[PDB]
Amino acid sequence: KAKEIRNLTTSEIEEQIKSSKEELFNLRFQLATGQLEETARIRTVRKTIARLKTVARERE
Amino acid sequence: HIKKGDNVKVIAGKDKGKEGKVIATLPKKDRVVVEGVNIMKKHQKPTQLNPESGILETEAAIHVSNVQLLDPKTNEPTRVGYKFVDGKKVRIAKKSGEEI
RNA sequence: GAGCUGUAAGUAAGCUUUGAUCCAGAGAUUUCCGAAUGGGGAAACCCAGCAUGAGUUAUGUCAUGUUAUCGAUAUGUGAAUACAUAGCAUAUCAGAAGGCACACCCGGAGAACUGAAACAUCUUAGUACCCGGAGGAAGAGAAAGAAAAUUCGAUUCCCUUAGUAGCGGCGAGCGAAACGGGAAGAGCCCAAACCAACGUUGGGGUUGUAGGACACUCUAGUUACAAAGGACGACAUUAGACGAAUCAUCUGGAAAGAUGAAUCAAAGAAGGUAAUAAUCCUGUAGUCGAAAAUGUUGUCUCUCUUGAGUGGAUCCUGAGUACGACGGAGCACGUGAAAUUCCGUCGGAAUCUGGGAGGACCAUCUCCUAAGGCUAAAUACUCUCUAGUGACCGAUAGUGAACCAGUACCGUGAGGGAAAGGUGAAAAGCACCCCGGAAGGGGAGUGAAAUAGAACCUGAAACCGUGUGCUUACAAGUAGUCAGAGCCCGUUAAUGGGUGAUGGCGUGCCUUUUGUAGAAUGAACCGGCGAGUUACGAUUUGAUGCAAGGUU
RNA sequence: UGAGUAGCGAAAGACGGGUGAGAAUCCCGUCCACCGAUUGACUAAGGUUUCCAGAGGAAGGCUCGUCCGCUCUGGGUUAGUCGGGUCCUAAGCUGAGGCCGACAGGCGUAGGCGAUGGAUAACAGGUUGAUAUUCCUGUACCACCUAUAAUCGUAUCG
Repeated sequence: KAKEIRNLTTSEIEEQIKSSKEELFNLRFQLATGQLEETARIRTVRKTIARLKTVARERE
Repeated sequence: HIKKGDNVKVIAGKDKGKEGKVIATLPKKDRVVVEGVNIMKKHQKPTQLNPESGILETEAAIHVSNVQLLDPKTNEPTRVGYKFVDGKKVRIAKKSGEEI
């Protein structure tokens, strides 16, 4: 239900960098050491990346 | 079809005739839980420290084909239909045309 | 239209009436191996060439494109042969490849065991296996035919003809066709004579009741063959939505049962629901419904496109072909008196007064025009999809497999292959106490039932045990039978039941034999499974219908 | 059933002290005995986590078991030089174009693939419950890249 591709294509590639590298990567470290609660936050960021890539390939 | 929050009357079973509110519904195997019927005795957590205090009793799920809806004007167990008078599909009684 | 994050319960963190999870249509993504195709290779791995780009003062390392072979058509195409056919060079094209239903269909190649009571001709059999090419069907197909009637008019398939004609060490055995009755049923394009053009394009022209070229006046598209591209409306497939009618009282843990009164039906199919439901729940009869994609079928559009009589002084109508001898094969037909069709070798015709066929061959008389090429329907089959049926199986059965099976397991390998379903309506899966290190038990609780406690429905026999009523330590035993004291119990109630001191008579069972206690064979014991069947023909009996008729 | 019958797979063990419900069999100590061109120390093939630590005693171990190559839960393989590839080739295998053959296919030139051989830069110590030419210390060598100097230039690369 929550779509995050209302923006243009210029700021779009900036979101795939911020969502994956600074957000999805940090949550995997805190899970390994045993410091992260709210484990459902991982599946949310995984879909935010996929929704961004679907619209990018769709615009062609 | 029985949703969560109605006022049904039990038709068959060891606790038939009584009336209660449907608090939970298990639509996969078509089971409903009615507040006041099917009490079970459960020896909870032998090894686990609740801290345990004895035997606890809650309600057990009853089959959906044993409870029936009630009528707002006559208070009797009736079937249901669909009049479709509203844009959304409404549910009406069988003994009368009022909404359930 | 309110819950949900599979089997699979747990503990966690979250999403959802601002429409989650789910059910259909169309899209995006799609690591590596595999025809695997840049090179290599022990499949799922290793090592590279070019083109920009990311990173560095710089080399190393990454990312995305691209580079196999053969074939076909363009261009450089300048060899040993001077001029020029070979080699080479690069650029193009949903060009080819490799799979699956070991079913069906054409073609190449091609056994044996077996039957003949041996065996070689023959049969099994052009069957099994292997190989190639396909298709949704394939193959066949528009008379050089079948016939003998005053004729029929492409092919294929089903009944009958008929176990007849015939073939056959005339042995075993093999085995037709036409006529007739039905399903289905449109037929057309090339070569040549000829006419304008440069061996070549187009017109022209396609046959046996003889056709065309030539001469004289003149006048419907069937895109499934027939030449082949496109915008062109109604159903149909792929998700679904409504959908009539019952209440009470007894027994029970529980009603749908029984006993009472009632009500629906174009709906009394079926399944579930604490037990057996037309009216409790999914449904059924009957109506309605499609964004989007794919089908089947149309009305117009678009693309093709002048129809017939008269005409032989002169031309055309398929050549190393038809056919013959020789060696084989195929037609029911084994070389026989073998016609009619094919293959290899070598000879080798005729040109409408023509040529072929009518079971050697000749004559007459009839029917038909070989040597180029296409063609839908009735037919065969099922790895599948969807909706249903059974005097079919019910866990040693039914597929090898109801089960996480082609899996444990067994072989270097090709390959071979099992065993294993059931607690209860509902986990409500035994809190707590006692012995014990545990395991397992004794109570208390849950439940209608716990000798229903997950090694969980019912629980047979072999076999292993614990008690007791009669009897047995001087006796020679296929272990029973008939007679019979004593002792001990009391029946489906009758000329009763259990035990057996002592006396008579008595060498198991089945196979196979002139003959078996046999020292002839088979069985350790118990349970389950385990062998004259069905289809099509013939003959003889009983029954039933009709009768010089009977029956499809 | 045979039946509480055969067997329990070459060999020297004894005692004291611990652990624990339970010890001829596990742990520690002492004495005694066996092998020692090997019953010791390294490695190739092959096996594929059997290696280490803390827990467990139902089944497996031909007895017992508190123990284990068994069970459960967490861990453990570090390379420019050591072995193999980015190097070379034997036998053999495969082979563009070609030759042959009812099909399938067979043979073979150029060219490839292929070590058990030829070439090729590192040696001493320390350290952990499990790794060492690999990690850490000490001193070296080799292929390449860039930036500065001797010196150029008929140098120079083939």
